[PDB]
Amino acid sequence: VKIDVIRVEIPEGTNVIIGQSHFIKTVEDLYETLASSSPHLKFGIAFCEASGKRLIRWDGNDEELIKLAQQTALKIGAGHTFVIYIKNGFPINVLNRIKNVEEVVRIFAATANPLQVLVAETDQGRGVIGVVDGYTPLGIETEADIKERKELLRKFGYKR
Amino acid sequence: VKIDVIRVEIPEGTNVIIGQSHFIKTVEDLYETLASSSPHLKFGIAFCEASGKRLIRWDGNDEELIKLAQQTALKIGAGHTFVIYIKNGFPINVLNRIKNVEEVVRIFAATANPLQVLVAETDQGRGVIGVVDGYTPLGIETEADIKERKELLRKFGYKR
Amino acid sequence: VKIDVIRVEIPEGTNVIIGQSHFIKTVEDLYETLASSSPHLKFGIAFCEASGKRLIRWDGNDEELIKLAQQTALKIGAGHTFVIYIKNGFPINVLNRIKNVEEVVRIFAATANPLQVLVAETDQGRGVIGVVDGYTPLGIETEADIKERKELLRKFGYKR
Repeated sequence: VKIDVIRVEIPEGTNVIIGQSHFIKTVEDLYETLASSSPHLKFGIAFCEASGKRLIRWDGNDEELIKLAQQTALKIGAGHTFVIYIKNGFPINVLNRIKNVEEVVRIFAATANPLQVLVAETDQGRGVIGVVDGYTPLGIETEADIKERKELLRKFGYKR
Repeated sequence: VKIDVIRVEIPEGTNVIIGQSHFIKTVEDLYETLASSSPHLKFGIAFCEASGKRLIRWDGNDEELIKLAQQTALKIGAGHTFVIYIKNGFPINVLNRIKNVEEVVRIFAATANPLQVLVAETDQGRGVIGVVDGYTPLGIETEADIKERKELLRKFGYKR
Repeated sequence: VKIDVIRVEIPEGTNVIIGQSHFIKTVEDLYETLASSSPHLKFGIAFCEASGKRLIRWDGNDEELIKLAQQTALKIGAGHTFVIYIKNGFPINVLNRIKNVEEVVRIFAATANPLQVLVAETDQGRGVIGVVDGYTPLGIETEADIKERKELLRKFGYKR
């Protein structure tokens, strides 16, 4: 089987979340859970209908993010894949909501780092076999590094 | 590393859910959560014990669905893989219950579309690297399309 | 694309849990949920920071398990991969907690069986495409086998 490496565009200030789902109700459910997560979250959603007209189904409240979602979904081109781009918010704000959508099967990635999606192609179609999120590890953090990452979260206001 | 493309049989009227789990308790836990999801759901469960006797463990309340699960589990042949076939009900009815089963590690697919499971084989055994769920996208839906899918969900009573 | 077969070391009496996450807060959150899951659970955590200094971030309450986690994370070498080793406890005790951590994207495996992590190589770095958990199935269990596994769970005390 052939394996393609797909580069996912991630404009500055955005985060992308890519996963797998089923049933066209995926779109409205994702739209709804994201809209009720915060009044200021900006998002775009794309879902690959795997049968029938096989159309990229979409929705959201930000056209720029919607178009980015449609593009990435097309590049991947794997049936039942869904893509979400968000701005003015972070993946941790909505990751659990997404995992909890009844249509959602799994999530492949949630990141803002350079991202590649690995796609296998067969005689039937395309399927996601994984992703390359960011770079490989260079070393083990020290006590000084630990102190620094702890101060970071406290500075951002995530932890006390 | 060799890669095999496994064809999953999905008879008309049924849906298949394939994932990964651990521990023998997987079977009874899956049986229990499906049984208490509805008094009319019909289901069959297969689990690939990956050590000891390495036997396909199974249960369910429908003989034919059990056989389908057994067959598909054998064809994938990857340790700790679980397969569920359901009828007279849909994946969205039980997908969240399955995600919440303490043994379940992840889910690979939930669909009724033609499905292929991608299996990598090594010196040790077999592992699932992904699936080809349905077909590739043929375009982007229009406003007209959007209006129709909305009516679709309302006609079937999923949304108002 | 090149696929590496990475052997994961699993000391006796321990279980390894490998997944994918995002954001440094992953370490603090995993540590916390494991710490508040049981007063006797022993654990080690490693997270592959995929940007900046690209350091293996870690924490835990058992130096041995921590080192194992760091080593395994390095061996896999895929950005944003997290590795957890637990002792004096079982995966079913904490698998749901891990799935519910807002940073966690997905889980690749939770087991004590011989484990191989399949890693895809690209010009950007490494990514996990799957795992080989244990061995392939040898056959289908019988009615007698079903009675035995049911009795086994009663003996352990998981079911009545």
